[PDB]
Amino acid sequence: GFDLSTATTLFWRPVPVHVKQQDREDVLEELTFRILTGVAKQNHNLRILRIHISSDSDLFFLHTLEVSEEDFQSLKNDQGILVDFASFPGKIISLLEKCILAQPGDSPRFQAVLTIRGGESVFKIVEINDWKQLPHITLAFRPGN
Amino acid sequence: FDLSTATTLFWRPVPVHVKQQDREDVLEELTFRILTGVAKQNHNLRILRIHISSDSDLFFLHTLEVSEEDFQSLKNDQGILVDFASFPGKIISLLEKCILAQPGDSPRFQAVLTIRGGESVFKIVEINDWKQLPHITLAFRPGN
Repeated sequence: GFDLSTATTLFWRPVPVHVKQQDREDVLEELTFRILTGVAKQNHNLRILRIHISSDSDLFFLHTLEVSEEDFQSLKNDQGILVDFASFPGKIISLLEKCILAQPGDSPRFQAVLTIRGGESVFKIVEINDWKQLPHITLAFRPGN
Repeated sequence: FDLSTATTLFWRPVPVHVKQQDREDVLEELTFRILTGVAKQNHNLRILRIHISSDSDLFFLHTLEVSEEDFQSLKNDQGILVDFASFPGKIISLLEKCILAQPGDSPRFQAVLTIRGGESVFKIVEINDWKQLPHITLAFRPGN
């Protein structure tokens, strides 16, 4: 992807995720999330947000999202995001924490979901209330690093 | 839609943020009517009808009809967990939250009607510190 210089890791923690895939059992497992911000020198110092999902018991379980400042403009509209690119990672971190802290008896309840598909996977954090699954964020990840 | 087998569940004004093209966002009271009934041609076919109108503009008119079969795709796309019979009740609950909303609320519930080419998309969103959480999104056609 982007060669990040001055890259800074903002978040590096395990998160409980409901991993869904067609034809397979749903598995609830801890996945490692790393959120990095950086400047792409090969691309006129564009700011990049990188999120990497990995498993410490499967070296081939690898999912990566990269969002540049330019990618964010479309993301912001599609997802109804109201803050700027700089403030976006903090909001994601807050959502991940709600998933980490979620208890089985919660109402409403937050959960992280990763649906694995062909050459792509969709990560979402949803708030489940009495009558629907309310999506707080939906993000597309590509396989690998 | 059969105007005889129909039952009106809700018929009152609601504050709505109307977004149109080439005009400034307007906050105005629009009248919402929610009806349940059956199709004229097929009595076994249950339908939900929503009508939006203005008490000041005789021509501001938007109508939605959702059949029970249409609900299945709607249900999947929007992650709705209740059945067709229970759906209108949830919409009414959301409208009520929009009615009771105060400008300083956090989060704030608001109803939004976006008009495009004269056709529209209605939604109720919950607005927090960083995004609009869509509780429902519905497409309306001009007229009655």
